[PDB]
Formats: sequence, structure tokens, C-alpha cells
Amino acid sequence: GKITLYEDRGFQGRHYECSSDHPNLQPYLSRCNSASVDSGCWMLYEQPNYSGLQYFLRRGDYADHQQWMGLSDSVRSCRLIPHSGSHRIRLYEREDYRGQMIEFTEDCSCLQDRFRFNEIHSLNVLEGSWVLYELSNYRGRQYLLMPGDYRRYQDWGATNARVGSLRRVID
Repeated sequence: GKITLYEDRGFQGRHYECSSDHPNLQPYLSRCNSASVDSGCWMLYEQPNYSGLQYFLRRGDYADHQQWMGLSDSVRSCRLIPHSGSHRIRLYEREDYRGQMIEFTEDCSCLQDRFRFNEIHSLNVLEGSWVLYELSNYRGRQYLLMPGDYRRYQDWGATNARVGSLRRVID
């Protein structure tokens, strides 16, 4: 994978090139207002060491931070998400994998149209990486999910159990 981050809009300003995870961009970029993804699925993080607001980027060109749904021009770490050959996620009504349960292998622009709950209280990522979104149509806060058990919403770094849409990390 390969991404180029720019301090300014329209691929202008001081830039830096990443080919792997960087936990600390601070010495290199003071801000980030545009990015070009040559290859790979990337998660950008507001704070260093893969914390704070998260943003999913794919192959493509982002001329301003609003095109990756960025609330600000703050990018201080970035993650190259591993390839997954396949994708499967179970979502549960209640914590500790209890209550109603639905299993997705494909993207969902509106969870409430298939699973009539505004909140997901646990989920099991059986295959591949996913991005959860707070709102429908891939909007609101983003949360990267690696294969794993997630017994409560805190386990995927959210401050609430609200979930409106989710998408496979695929290029």
C-alpha cells in the first residue's frame, strides 16, 4: 500500500508518503487537508497511536478533509488495514452475544432496514475487517473492526451503542 498526505487543500503544501502503519505523523505533517491513496485501505486517526476520530480511505484522491468525512484537518497516525479474503460479522441486540442476532457478509447502508434496533450492544467479527458507522449511508463516527470478539460497544472504541451502517474493508 501507498498514501501521500498533504498539509494543504488540492494536493498542495508539505507532503509525506507512507507505505505501512505510522503511529506518529506529528514530526512530519502539522495538519492534513488532502490525501492521495495509490493503493491499500487506510484508517486515518485524529490523535497519534491510532486513537481519536477514525476515517476510512480507499484508493482515490481526496482534495479536502470533508471528502473523507473529516471533522478537522488533524491527522496524527495512519493504519494500512490488512487484506481480508472474506467477510462475516454477527451483530447482537444485547451485550455478551445475547438477544436477536443478524449475520452479514455484504455492505449495509441502513442497518435498521434489516435489524430493527437503533443500538448494537455486542458483535462478533468472524471474517475480515469492517468499518461501523454511527449513522445510515456511511456517515457519523467511524470505527474500524478487526477479526475479534466485541462483548460491548466500548470494545470497538465507541462512546455509545448507536450503529446505522457498516461496510467491508475491500479495494
